[PDB]
Parts: sequence; C-alpha cells; structure tokens
Amino acid sequence: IQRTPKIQVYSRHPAENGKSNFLNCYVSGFHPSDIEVDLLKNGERIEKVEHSDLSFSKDWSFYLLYYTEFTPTEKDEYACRVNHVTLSQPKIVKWDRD
Amino acid sequence: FQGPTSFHVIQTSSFTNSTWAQTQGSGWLDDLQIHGWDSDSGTAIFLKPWSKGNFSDKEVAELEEIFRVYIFGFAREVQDFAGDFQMKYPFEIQGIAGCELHSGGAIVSFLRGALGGLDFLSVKNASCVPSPEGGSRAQKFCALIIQYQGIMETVRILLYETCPRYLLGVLNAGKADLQRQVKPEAWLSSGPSPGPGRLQLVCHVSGFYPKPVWVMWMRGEQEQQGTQLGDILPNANWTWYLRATLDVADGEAAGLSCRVKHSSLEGQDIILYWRGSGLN
Ligand SMILES: *[C@@H]1O[C@H](CO[C@@H]2O[C@@H](C)[C@@H](O)[C@@H](O)[C@@H]2O)[C@@H](O[C@@H]2O[C@H](CO)[C@@H](O[C@@H]3O[C@H](CO[C@H]4O[C@H](CO)[C@@H](O)[C@H](O)[C@@H]4O)[C@@H](O)[C@H](O[C@H]4O[C@H](CO)[C@@H](O)[C@H](O)[C@@H]4O)[C@@H]3O)[C@H](O)[C@H]2NC(C)=O)[C@H](O[C@@H]2O[C@@H](C)[C@@H](O)[C@@H](O)[C@@H]2O)[C@H]1NC(C)=O
Ligand SMILES: *[C@@H]1O[C@H](CO[C@@H]2O[C@@H](C)[C@@H](O)[C@@H](O)[C@@H]2O)[C@@H](O[C@@H]2O[C@H](CO)[C@@H](O[C@@H]3O[C@H](CO)[C@@H](O)[C@H](O[C@H]4O[C@H](CO)[C@@H](O)[C@H](O)[C@@H]4O)[C@@H]3O)[C@H](O)[C@H]2NC(C)=O)[C@H](O)[C@H]1NC(C)=O
Ligand SMILES: *[C@@H]1O[C@H](CO[C@@H]2O[C@@H](C)[C@@H](O)[C@@H](O)[C@@H]2O)[C@@H](O[C@@H]2O[C@H](CO)[C@@H](O)[C@H](O)[C@H]2NC(C)=O)[C@H](O[C@@H]2O[C@@H](C)[C@@H](O)[C@@H](O)[C@@H]2O)[C@H]1NC(C)=O
Ligand SMILES: [Cl-]
Ligand code: NA
Ligand code: NA
Repeated sequence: IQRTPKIQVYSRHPAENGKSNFLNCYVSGFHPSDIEVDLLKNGERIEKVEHSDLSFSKDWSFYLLYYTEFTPTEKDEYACRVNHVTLSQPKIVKWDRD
Repeated sequence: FQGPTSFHVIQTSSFTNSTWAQTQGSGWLDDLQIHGWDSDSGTAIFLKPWSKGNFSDKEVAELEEIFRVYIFGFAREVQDFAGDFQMKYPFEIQGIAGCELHSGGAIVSFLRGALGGLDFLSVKNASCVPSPEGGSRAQKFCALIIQYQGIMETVRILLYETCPRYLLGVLNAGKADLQRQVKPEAWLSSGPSPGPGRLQLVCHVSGFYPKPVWVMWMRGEQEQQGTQLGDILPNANWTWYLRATLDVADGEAAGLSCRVKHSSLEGQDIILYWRGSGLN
C-alpha cells in the first residue's frame, strides 16, 4: 500500500503585512519517497525554496520540510503544491494566517 | 541533560528497474540532522563542526568507506537476488540503525529494515529477526544474510561497540548546540469555524528549543481540558512550532487566555488574552 501526503502550511513568525517572515510547508505521512513540492505566490512557483534531506517516521512514512523567506501582504496568496504517485493531480494547500 | 539522547543512520534505497537504483542516507540526533550522504562523491557531509564527535579523522574516513562499500554492495546484491525473491519493480527499502541512552545510563542499540513501507526485519541480540509483515520473503532474507562472513560481524561491531562510544562522544561534542535554550514566541488567531455558532481559537507557539513545551487554554487559573494539541512541526534551524486549539460556542470565547511554559523562560510563562469583537 502507498500512503498519500499530509500537507501543513504555516509561518515561522506571526504574519505582519510588509514584514519579512518564513513560509513553511511540512509534507508527511507519505510512501513511496519520490515527491515534488513547490511553494506558490499568487499561483506562481517560487524559485528559491529550501528543503530538508529525506527522513521518515517510526511507521516508515516519509517527511520533508520546504521553506522560504516571504513578506506577507493583505492581498497576496501563498500555498504549497504537492505531486505524488498517490495523487492524480497536484494537491494545493493555501497558507491562511486565520 | 536536555536535547537529543540517541543517534541513528537511515537509508532509503529506491529500485526503479533492474538496472537503476539510488540510495539516500543521513545521520541524526533524534530528529536533528548532523550528517548528510553525498552520492556524487560516496562520502559524508558533516553538517556541524562537532559532527565527528570524539572520533579521529582516520576512524571517520574508515566508517565513510564502510558505508560507501555497503551502499554500492547493497544495491548490487538486491538487484542480483531480486528475481529469486520475486520482487516487482518499482520497490523501496528503508533501514534505520543506531543507539540511544536511557534512564540509568544503559545504551541500547537497534537496527530495523522495511520493504514497501512495512516492517521487514530487525536485529535483536545480534541476530536477524524477520518481521511477520515481511512474510516468507523476510524469513528467506534472514537465512541468506546470516551466512555472510563479515556482514554479521561488522553489523555487531557497529551496533554494540562503535555506536555507544560514538553517541556519548557526539552528545558531549555538540552540547553547546544540543543543550542550548531558545525562547518561544506566541500569538493568537482564529481557526476554521467547527460549525454554526462555534469558533476555534488557536494559540501558536514558535521558535522554541528544546522540543518539550507546555501550552494550554485557560479561564483564569482553570486549565481548559478541551485544549487540543497539534503535532509538533519543524522550523528550519532546529526550532519547533505548535498549535493549541480550543473549540467554543460564540458567546463563550470571552475570558479565555493561552499560557505557555518552556524550559528557556526561567519560570516566566507567556500569557496571551483572547479579546472578542475583532479587538484581536
Ligand atoms: C569517545 O568517548 C567515549 C566515552 O568517553 C567518556 O564519556 C565522554 C562523554 C567523556 O566524559 C569522556 O571523558 C569519557 O571517557 C570513549 O569510550 C569510553 O572510554 C572509556 C576509556 O577511556 C571506557 O572506560 C573503560 O571501561 C572499561 C569497562 O567497560 C566495560 O564495562 C562497562 C560497565 O562497567 C560497560 O559500560 C562497557 O561497555 C564495557 O563492557 C574499564 O575496564 C576501563 O578501565 C581501565 O581504564 C581505566 C581508565 O580509563 C582505569 O582506571 C582502570 O583501572 C582500567 O585500567 C575503563 O574504565 C568506557 O567504557 C568507554 N565507553 C563506551 C560506552 O565504550 C571513547 O574511547 C574509546 O573507546 C573505548 C571503548 C576505549 O577503547 C578507549 O580506549 C577509546 O579511546 C572515546 N573515543 C572514541 C574514538 O570512541
Ligand atoms: C542471544 O544471543 C546469544 C549469542 O548468539 C551467538 O552470538 C551472536 C553474536 C550471533 O552470532 C548468534 O548467531 C550466535 O548464536 C545466544 O546464545 C547462543 O544460542 C545459540 C542457539 O540460538 C547456541 O547455539 C548452539 O550452539 C551449539 C554449539 O555450542 C550447537 O551445537 C547448536 O547447534 C544445534 O542447534 C542449532 C539451532 O540452534 C542448529 O542450527 C544446529 O545444526 C544444531 O542442531 C547451536 O548452534 C549458542 O551456543 C549460544 N551461544 C552462546 C555463546 O551462548 C542466546 O541464546 C540468545 N538469547 C536469546 C534468548 O535469544
Ligand atoms: C531504468 O530507470 C531509469 C529511470 O530513472 C529515472 O529516475 C527514476 C528515479 C524514476 O523517476 C524514473 O521515472 C526515471 O525515468 C532510467 O534512467 C534515466 O533515463 C532517463 C530517460 O528516460 C534520463 O533522463 C535519466 O538521465 C536517466 N538516469 C540515469 C541516472 O541514467 C533507465 O533508462 C536507461 O538509461 C538512460 C541513461 C537512457 O539511456 C534510457 O534510454 C535507458 O532506458 C531505465 N532503464 C530501463 C531499461 O528501464
Ligand atoms: Cl554512493
Ligand atoms: Na526531512
Ligand atoms: Na480573555
């Protein structure tokens, strides 16, 4: 059996419009390990994103952390987009400070 | 002492087809990465200045070479025996091995393997123990590997003789980072409405290290048992993030506060007060 990824999107610091922060996307609970993760700004892929080396939990499910600097604003939207063999389409989870 | 109490290495070997397999590896103190494995060079990446613990450069290079030969050899042998073990591509094997320091001072070693995301084997008492999830294939694997001269012995040495001294030396060598205290910050927000006439309040706690933390929704000095702790999530640069939520009726949110305790705060808890009507 294959396991689909759980996707959690959160900021490092409380959102303050115009203040630099870090956007995190934690992808976990998936199997097999091959996966594609992008962070998006207003539907567009963010070019400079960092990520952890592969790890896995006690139940053998994989997990990764993707992150990047970002400056929240009232209008701009951010998200995490994931592709995996268990998904027929990319799964998008939006960042929501509220 | 605070911070991690265990060391382990992991392996993820992804077999795409009969002529292509790749391995990813790394070394960890609990869930803090201290080693990377560079497949371009067949050598390790030392992520902290103290990642070699108290080992000499010569012993470290010997271990890197053991792991380089093992990674190559593992893929070679799995591909050769894949047909006899009725393997269907693609497949993925995982391994974890290491040791941990327990209360009372004993150091316990472990080695576990998985196929298809399910337990396949473990090493208990320097012996290969097939896992029931692994079926006849794991029984066949254990009977085959224990005949390998050198492998059994090398695994025994690494688990029960090299790992315990490595662990103690690296917990000591890294203590400036491993036993540091980093203070959390906390803030409040709304959560998704659980339903009609109900609200969810969220207490966010971020940037703390070490991982043990205490967060609770309160009414005065009364701890709200309905507080729901989220799973601890990572931040980059060895700190953590946690959400504590409370589902309440619209008219029962006033009077709530969130209290945070952490080892770094020297007994000075953070208290946040929820104010209604859009007053934060
Ligand atoms: C990396 O560090 C390891 C841990 O070091 C200790 O802890 C760190 C945090 C610092 O505080 C260090 O200052 C401190 O040493 C080193 O491993 C440890 O080495 C010591 C020797 O230096 C060794 O002590 C010996 O232990 C044996 C008994 O061991 C058996 O029994 C115990 C239980 O009682 C059991 O736990 C063990 O597993 C064994 O089954 C004892 O016979 C020795 O006595 C002799 O020497 C002492 C003086 O040292 C003398 O007073 C006596 O009269 C007698 O001659 C001695 O007490 C620790 O057991 C060992 N710990 C572990 C878990 O292995 C490590 O040292 C290297 O490996 C050692 C195994 C040994 O070969 C050393 O010579 C090596 O340098 C160090 N370096 C590396 C590269 O690993
Ligand atoms: C925990 O582990 C110990 C130690 O195991 C030994 O060392 C490890 C490093 C590893 O290499 C092991 O493979 C190795 O055995 C266990 O103690 C041993 O227990 C075994 C039985 O499991 C004993 O084996 C017997 O040895 C006889 C010679 O001394 C030999 O005549 C026996 O052969 C007959 O039975 C076997 C099946 O058991 C069969 O294959 C043969 O063909 C023949 O019929 C048998 O090999 C060892 O002597 C023990 N070694 C020592 C030093 O005590 C220990 O039992 C284990 N504990 C638990 C509870 O699992
Ligand atoms: C055996 O499998 C390889 C497939 O690897 C790619 O990465 C896997 C992790 C997985 O994502 C899979 O879907 C991918 O296809 C092939 O090698 C790769 O081939 C592609 C061409 O499709 C090429 O872009 C890659 O550089 C190449 N990688 C490496 C490291 O070689 C094998 O393909 C054969 O070898 C290639 C070099 C090329 O000559 C190709 O035409 C060959 O078929 C796969 N081999 C077989 C027999 O299936
Ligand atoms: Cl390699
Ligand atoms: Na990871
Ligand atoms: Na209040």
